[PDB]
Amino acid sequence: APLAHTHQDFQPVLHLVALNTPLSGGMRGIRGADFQCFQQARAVGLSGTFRAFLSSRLQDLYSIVRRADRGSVPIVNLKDEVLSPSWDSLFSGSQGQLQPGARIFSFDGRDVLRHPAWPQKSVWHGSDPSGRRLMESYCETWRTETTGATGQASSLLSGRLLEQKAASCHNSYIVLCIENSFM
Ligand SMILES: [Zn+2]
Ligand SMILES: [Zn+2]
Repeated sequence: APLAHTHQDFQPVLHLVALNTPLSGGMRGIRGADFQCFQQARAVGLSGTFRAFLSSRLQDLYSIVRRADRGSVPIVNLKDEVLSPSWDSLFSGSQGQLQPGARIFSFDGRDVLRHPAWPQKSVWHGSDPSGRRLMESYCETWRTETTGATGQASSLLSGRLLEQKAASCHNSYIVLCIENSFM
């Protein structure tokens, strides 16, 4: 079964972990995506609060992490490898540029880029490079997988989380979960 991640606490960090399955724009709303993050996190023994890395109605992706934890707290993957020095650095205009060589793991320990369970190496986000929501491009608040509606997404092969591609909601992409505060 999935092995648990037991974080040796030292200094505050926030984990960025991918869901175990890709999802389409029809996620049953943000409530739907957040619940899967919460469930999969607990399954590997994490105690923090995980929320989907997505913008929603009246909610900018940028304000997902608690104010106090935004400017300094390092972002690390499941294996506690650093992806970013802080939350704010992703919204610096770098388009969420990750550390060269970095890798994103699912809650169950798989490298999303290397594993075939994720056919499409793209991440949904519904936001601009500032982390502001795109009301015209977030699959109607992640409630539809119809070909006609779009959701802003990013190619992971690029190394950046916030690239600006408007993709058809009828697509199976990677969805990330971010620990919203350190405790
Ligand atoms: Zn096992
Ligand atoms: Zn850890």
